[PDB]
Amino acid sequence: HGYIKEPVSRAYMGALEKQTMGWTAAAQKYGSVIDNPQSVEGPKGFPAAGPPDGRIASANGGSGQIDFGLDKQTADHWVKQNIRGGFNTFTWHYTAPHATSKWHYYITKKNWNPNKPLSRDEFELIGTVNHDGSKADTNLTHKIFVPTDRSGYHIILGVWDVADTSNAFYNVIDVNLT
Ligand SMILES: [Cu+]
Repeated sequence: HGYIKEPVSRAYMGALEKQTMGWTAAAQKYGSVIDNPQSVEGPKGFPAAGPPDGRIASANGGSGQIDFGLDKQTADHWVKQNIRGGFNTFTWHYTAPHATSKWHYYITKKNWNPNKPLSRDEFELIGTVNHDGSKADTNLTHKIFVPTDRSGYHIILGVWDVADTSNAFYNVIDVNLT
């Protein structure tokens, strides 16, 4: 269990807005993840397996831990944060830093549609971080190259695969590129 804390994942942004907008208004926007941003947990094996299209952002309800609120997708729904193309760091906060096989990061394609449910074929792999099966917190922060050939609203997906179970954690990040 854990989430991407910098940049702010959509799930963590939910937890943050619980504090500013209050429980009901935040949950109306994000669903029940606001209480448990660390629990966006689904099957591993992405992209050939894993959570189905339209259920990527919620990891198909976090294996029962959250609802499907994160799966909403419009151009205007989510809070974007600015990020510059090029090398960036992605830091996870772990409530339970399980043994880890890898992390893998994807970005939306130049021509993606921000008003449709997220699908695999809208993402491209941008970096993979191999791990030796030790705990996740032996490598908290990853340096990933974000493509420099696209701008505006994009989604970075980070995926954390657990070494010793069939699970992974899926955190989408809403960004305004350059
Ligand atoms: Cu966990």
